[PDB]
Amino acid sequence: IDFGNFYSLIAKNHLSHWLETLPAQIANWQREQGLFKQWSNAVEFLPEIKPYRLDLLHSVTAESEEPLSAGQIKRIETLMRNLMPWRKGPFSLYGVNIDTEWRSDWKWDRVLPHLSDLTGRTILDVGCGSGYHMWRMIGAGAHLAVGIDPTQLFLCQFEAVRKLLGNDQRAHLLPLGIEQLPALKAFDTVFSMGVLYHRRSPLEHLWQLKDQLVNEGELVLETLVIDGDENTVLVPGDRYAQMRNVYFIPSALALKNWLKKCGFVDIRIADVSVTTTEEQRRTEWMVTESLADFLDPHDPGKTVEGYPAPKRAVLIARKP
Repeated sequence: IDFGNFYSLIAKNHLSHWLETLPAQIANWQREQGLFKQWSNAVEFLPEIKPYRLDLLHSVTAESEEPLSAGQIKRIETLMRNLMPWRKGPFSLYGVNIDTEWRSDWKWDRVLPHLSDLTGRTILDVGCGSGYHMWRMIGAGAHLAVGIDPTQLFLCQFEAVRKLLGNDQRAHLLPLGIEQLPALKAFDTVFSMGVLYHRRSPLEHLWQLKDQLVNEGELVLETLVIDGDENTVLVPGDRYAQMRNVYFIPSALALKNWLKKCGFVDIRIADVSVTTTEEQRRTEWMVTESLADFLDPHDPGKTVEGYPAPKRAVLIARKP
């Protein structure tokens, strides 16, 4: 797409120095990135609608004054469905209700009471997927939410939702991997949910997260864990819950220790929860394999491979 809106936005704020690296990286990505033509076309064929009623606080919902025609709704439906799989959500957009694989609204509600007041903050969502959580952040009072995700489809999905939200400029998605960033040190709060178990180097992931935070900034870390003490860390084989390159699944206490090791303070384990099939499952918007498929049919306490079932922790830390 044209990131000139975003470059122009940070040129006049505390992220201006990101222009020293960002535009060159996007320029490289725009070259390298067949299915994208089909996904990006789906976004362009979508209508430009300005929400008459918008709710970013209790969900991500958009309404028109008078309902849309059954034909324009069908257009949105079949266009949005071209961007499957839809994993993080849900979105309610002019009656089109995108029920995503994840009930990310649950995880948001559970995480929120533990967060520092988002009001006025500038935030980085690492591996943001669809960008669902960023819209919630705007609703909770965040000034600016930036997500990064190198998956091409998530960019189209977020821009799709953006243009259905009236080209809202308060959230953005940049097709970068967290590796590619310098030490920006400019975000009040960094979220890293669903990313750590995918990193070859877990400590360097945590340092790289710290490098994006202002002093006394907040880190919200969410990832897969197992049960155990400080010394308990699983590294799975070829597949874990059918995922191909999973590296480190520590216990939450292990993770707590890791955050301390990397220079974080006031580290709180804010929640540990088994992932259930009510939170993650197949929908009309995500139809391929999901959690129930990943579990041992005769023991939901285990994956299909033998490992303990998906369990997710939420840690919160402060950068001194």
